[PDB]
Amino acid sequence: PHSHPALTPEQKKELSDIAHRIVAPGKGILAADESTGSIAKRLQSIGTENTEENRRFYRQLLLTADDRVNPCIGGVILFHETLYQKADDGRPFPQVIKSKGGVVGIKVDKGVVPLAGTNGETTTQGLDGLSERCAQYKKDGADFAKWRCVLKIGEHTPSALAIMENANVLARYASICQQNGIVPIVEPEILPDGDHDLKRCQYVTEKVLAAVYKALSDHHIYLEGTLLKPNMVTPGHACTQKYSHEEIAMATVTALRRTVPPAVTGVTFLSGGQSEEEASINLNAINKCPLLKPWALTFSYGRALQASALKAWGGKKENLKAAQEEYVKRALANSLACQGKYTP
Amino acid sequence: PHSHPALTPEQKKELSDIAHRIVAPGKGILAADESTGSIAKRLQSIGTENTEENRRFYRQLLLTADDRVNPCIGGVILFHETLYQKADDGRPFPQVIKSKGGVVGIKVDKGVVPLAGTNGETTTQGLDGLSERCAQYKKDGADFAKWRCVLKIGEHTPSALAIMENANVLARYASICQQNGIVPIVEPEILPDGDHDLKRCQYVTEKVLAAVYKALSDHHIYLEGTLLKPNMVTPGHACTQKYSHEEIAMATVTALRRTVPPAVTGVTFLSGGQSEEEASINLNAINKCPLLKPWALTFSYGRALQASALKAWGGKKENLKAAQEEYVKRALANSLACQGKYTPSSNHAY
Amino acid sequence: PHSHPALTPEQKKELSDIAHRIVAPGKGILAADESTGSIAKRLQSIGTENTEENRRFYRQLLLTADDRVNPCIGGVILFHETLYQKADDGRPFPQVIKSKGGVVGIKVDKGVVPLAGTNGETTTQGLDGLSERCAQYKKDGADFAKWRCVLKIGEHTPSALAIMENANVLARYASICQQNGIVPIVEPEILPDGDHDLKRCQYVTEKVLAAVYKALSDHHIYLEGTLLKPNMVTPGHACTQKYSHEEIAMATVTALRRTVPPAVTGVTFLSGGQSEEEASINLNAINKCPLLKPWALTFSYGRALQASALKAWGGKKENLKAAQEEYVKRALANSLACQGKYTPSNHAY
Amino acid sequence: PHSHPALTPEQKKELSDIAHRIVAPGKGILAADESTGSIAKRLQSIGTENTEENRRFYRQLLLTADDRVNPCIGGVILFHETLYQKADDGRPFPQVIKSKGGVVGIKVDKGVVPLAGTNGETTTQGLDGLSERCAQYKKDGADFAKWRCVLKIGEHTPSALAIMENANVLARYASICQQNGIVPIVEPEILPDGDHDLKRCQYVTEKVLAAVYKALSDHHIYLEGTLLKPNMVTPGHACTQKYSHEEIAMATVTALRRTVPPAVTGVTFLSGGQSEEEASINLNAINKCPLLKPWALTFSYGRALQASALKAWGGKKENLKAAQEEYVKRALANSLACQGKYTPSGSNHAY
Ligand SMILES: O=P(O)(O)C(c1ccc2cc(O)ccc2c1)P(=O)(O)O
Ligand SMILES: O=P(O)(O)C(c1ccc2cc(O)ccc2c1)P(=O)(O)O
Ligand SMILES: O=P(O)(O)C(c1ccc2cc(O)ccc2c1)P(=O)(O)O
Ligand SMILES: O=P(O)(O)C(c1ccc2cc(O)ccc2c1)P(=O)(O)O
Repeated sequence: PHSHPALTPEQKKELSDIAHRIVAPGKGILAADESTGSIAKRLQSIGTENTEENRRFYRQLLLTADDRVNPCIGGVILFHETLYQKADDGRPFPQVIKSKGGVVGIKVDKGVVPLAGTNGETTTQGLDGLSERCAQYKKDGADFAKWRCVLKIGEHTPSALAIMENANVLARYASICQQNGIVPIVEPEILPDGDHDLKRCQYVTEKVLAAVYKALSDHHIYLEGTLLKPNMVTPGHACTQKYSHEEIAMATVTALRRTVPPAVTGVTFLSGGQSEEEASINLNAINKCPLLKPWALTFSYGRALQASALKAWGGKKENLKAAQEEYVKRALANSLACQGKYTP
Repeated sequence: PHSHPALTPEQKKELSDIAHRIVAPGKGILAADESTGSIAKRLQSIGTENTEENRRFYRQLLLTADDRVNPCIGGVILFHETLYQKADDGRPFPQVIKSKGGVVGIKVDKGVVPLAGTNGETTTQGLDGLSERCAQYKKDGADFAKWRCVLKIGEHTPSALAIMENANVLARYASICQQNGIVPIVEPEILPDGDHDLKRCQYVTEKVLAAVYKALSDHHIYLEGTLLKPNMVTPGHACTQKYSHEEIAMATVTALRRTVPPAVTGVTFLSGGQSEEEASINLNAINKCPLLKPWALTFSYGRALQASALKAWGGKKENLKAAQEEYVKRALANSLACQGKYTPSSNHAY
Repeated sequence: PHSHPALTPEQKKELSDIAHRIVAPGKGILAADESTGSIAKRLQSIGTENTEENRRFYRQLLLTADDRVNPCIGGVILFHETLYQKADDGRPFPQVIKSKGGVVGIKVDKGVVPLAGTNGETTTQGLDGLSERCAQYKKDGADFAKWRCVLKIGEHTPSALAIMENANVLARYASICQQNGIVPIVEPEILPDGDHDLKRCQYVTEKVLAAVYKALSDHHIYLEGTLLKPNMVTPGHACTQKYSHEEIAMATVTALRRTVPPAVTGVTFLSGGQSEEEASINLNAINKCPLLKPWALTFSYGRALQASALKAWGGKKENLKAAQEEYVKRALANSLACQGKYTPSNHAY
Repeated sequence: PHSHPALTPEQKKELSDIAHRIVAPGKGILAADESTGSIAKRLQSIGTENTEENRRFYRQLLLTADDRVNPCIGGVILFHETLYQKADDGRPFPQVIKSKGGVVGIKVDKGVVPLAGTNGETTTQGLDGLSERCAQYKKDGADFAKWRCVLKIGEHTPSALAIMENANVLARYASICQQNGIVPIVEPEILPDGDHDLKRCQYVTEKVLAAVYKALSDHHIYLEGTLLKPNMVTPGHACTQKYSHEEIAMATVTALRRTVPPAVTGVTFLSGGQSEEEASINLNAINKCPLLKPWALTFSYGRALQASALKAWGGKKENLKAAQEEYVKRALANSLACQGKYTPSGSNHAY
């Protein structure tokens, strides 16, 4: 019952200012932090070899798009390798991001691991030496981080253990980040896999998030210096029933209103399995929902910003401009969506 | 991880409609739910005998104040006895309240009891037969309820046990109320007793409220059909340091923003040990605080609405108009305060 | 992290002494604490009218059985009404129990109530004014109490909420009891209803008991001054897979060994739906189980001590002795069973 | 509310057999798992250079003691480095341990880290890639592991957060170990630092252990395949009041009886700040305590087995037998203590 402040007022101000820059009006996050094993599949899908150069080039493609994205992109999440790579003009990618008015983010988790005694549930690892890494990332231009936990809706999942453990590791990660001047993005993703309906997803999302913010409270996390990256509330991929974008928006905003304290600076939705357009329309519906929403509601999109660019590129240097144009298309669409002004 | 809905959509709409009516803009709650043993202290302090009639008359005095209070009072909390009493003209008090545009509330807890193994901490009892009582109260005109838990800031308090137990009993009470169409007011009062400073109170309040809303989630409570009745964040009574109303306001709004989900319909502050004027000024500062507040921020005042009326009355029938006038003045002041329009005459430091 | 002792050494000794008397070797508990609504069903089943007199008479029948039961019965749980009734010789029943060497117990809970938002799960009420009632019961001869929580094995039950809520109310009840010199019997009964198998019951029992004793710890309960009244670990009533009494015993003792601190003075099993004989055989197997058991393992039986006596009585005054003889028969059987003296792959668990 | 078994019957049997071998009657654990940075302090204190060779030689000194220790030592905990070092005859140290009838253990945690928002409290790290490490250690001869959490008794500590977090990380570590056939030693150490009295330590130990075993339950840990390594219940170092060994034993055994399920195979006490002799006397008092104790009560001693041997050695090879002799002497003393048979010649409700 005694306060031993985790953060000084100066530390708090820094975190809050960073968090606010990332989700400033009209702005969202480009998620380009695919691990080498994850980006491999994407290159493979356009018949491109998974080399450091192709990864460097593709990231350059995204990060060096014209200045039309500048007001659309408040932050860019990088994977470790990309943080220390350079553009053709010799500029480190973090410098490229900052020069276009963006904040640099770093994915810091080390993937999921199985929870014994559960039906295929996982927790996430990556806490070991995390404090030193965060200090180093901070020096090298990073101001926020990402940590992904994954939960599954099934007959017996997500279990009490899975919810409790994932909420706890998220809280530990968030605590270490804030000690090093890094804004943590808390990502408790509930997968869309399954035949569950919308209100089951809403129920699970509400329970997961209540657990998350209790955990953050127990660990003395400064919410104004954090962001939330949740799934939208949607039916499962195999659900036959159909819902309008307004119903999805209503269920999403409702779940958040019942669990997310106003002090949280912003919510940066993941797109999950949604198409580029679907992701933009839902985000727009969410921002048009008439209920009171005391946090920024924007995007942290990977696929939903990149899918078309990757295809237009096709691994061919000459299609650079064509590819970039597709990315700018989505960045502009989503900058409008997070203001509720997007009309396809 | 499977939903067995506690409430149907219609039950939800009813609770939500009630909750919103109580804290509509400019409106707050008159807390007149003092137990017979509690009102005894009030009457004795003005040299008046504690009889059922004097209790009936005093409550009548408040409930029949002129129509200037109508837009000020969205709800009135009554103690059991008063719910079944009548005004001089034969009208049941609940009818008196409703005809003036108010919602009728009922205090349903049965007081604090000691928690063994703690430094003088308590939980609250009153769950036994609560469902039957609530159904009966609902039938008899009550639409919301009050349940008071008490926590104290000390060297080793509030303990983990006290916080967990009180949050859990509050959630049980809220669940039972909502099954019977009653809106529960959740009151986790942190007493002002002690020499703690403002930021100690803010810390404890944040921890208490986080535990409260985790418990409400675990018990499947419909937040849109609830109200919160917390202490304002203030220094302890014995704290020598001094604070402005703006700091009190900032600390209060900050604690709430960090713990109370937007879905909560409203926050109805208790006045605690504050004077009538102090309570109004603080509530006004809270509503002027520039930070974003996604819930109604209003009052659930007992002493802060009644203190002057009670004194002007003095147990004498002939002081009716003078006494009622004091009550109306405070009702008017607080209706302005809960809109941030009352006149008595940002920082990451929190 | 600071101690504010709930009990003095003297209070502790009293509670511990009581707990040990109740479960002394060879002894168990007669559960005669059926509420008026529950005993109604039994009287009805033998075509007897549910009157205060028939209830008084039936209870008298059990409490005044001959001295062969004295070493068998360490405790008798009564319902409120019975606590204040008298035998034909004018003696209050508590005095009748004590004179036969028994400890007097009182059921203090006020029944189950539904938990909203769950699939038919309940918690238990009865905390209001419980401290005053306990103080009064203590004056009137009661030295221990009973509080029954009920949990159900289903597709989505027992839920996290149900386990947490029932464990917490049990802890509150135990705390209040110990403040008033009453030994609380903690009964988190997991019902046998359903077609679940033995290891599901063992799993649920292990999880419930872990929750119970964490709760008891959080509420500063003095375990040496408590008793546990759990279900035995058995398959569901409708389970098609068959088990031996040795497997039931192994699963039961394993579950307890994994959850029940040694400091707990005794385990007094409820018989549930088991027959009189089945209850005795299982209890005997439990005590024969070769694993180490650091608590007394005995009985708190209602049906398993009374079923035959009730039928033999049949509501006829003249059948008193015949009825009593049936009860004595079961008391003797279970007194042997709780010593492992009754004759009618450990890692697989 | 549905079981998805973490372990098969065969996995359970393996873990149980290992746990039982380690704490068989008369046996305890030699804790020789001091990290390179921790062992540095011990060598410096005897004016010896902290080199890999000197560390190898010193560990060799302990592990190759004569066969009088064989019935005394059920297990030996090694630090990573030592697990892959060899004796002079080319034998890997794990084989030396096994040939003397001992089980091989490995410390797998990566030290404490600060918990933000607390008064100097910590949790422990080391879970990352722990499964892979455990699989490798198993392959390389290790059958059990050690993970140390540290809690401190102060005015506002151990806090709820500290207790919960450390209990939870211990449960994660135990879960991963058991998936890889490794018996986890659960060590929730409450430091003796401070001026608190005996009953404060007993109170805190009881609360910590209750949290530990709830956490282990939540994470589906197989208790029969675990060991507990707790502090004894003692007053703080700076406590002015004095207590007998009988009182220390009573408080220690009482705390365990109130929290540790019978299914736990054994309790291997840490000696903490105790002298070699004090550690043996207390352990002996614990085993003579008349209360019922349904688990093995033995030792997992570092300093209390090594202190005298290390000084007698002084870093000089010619003092080998003398140094070993001091180690053997403590091993024999503690083998007797964990049977309640140790002699220097060789109210219950108050708690
Ligand atoms: O065909 P692909 O390359 O897998 C493509 C896709 C899928 C996931 C992606 C994830 C990313 O983070 C970035 C780009 C992606 C692109 P989609 O599945 O949307 O067609
Ligand atoms: O003379 P008292 O009884 O102390 C008076 C007082 C105190 C507490 C009160 C509490 C109430 O709920 C209603 C009226 C009160 C009136 P105050 O302290 O405000 O003068
Ligand atoms: O015919 P009944 O009343 O159901 C009879 C019975 C059943 C439950 C009983 C429960 C008791 O607590 C005491 C006596 C009982 C007696 P049984 O079913 O065992 O024959
Ligand atoms: O002089 P040192 O090296 O500090 C010695 C000591 C202290 C702690 C020790 C801890 C160990 O794990 C193994 C040996 C130790 C030896 P002590 O303090 O007992 O004399």
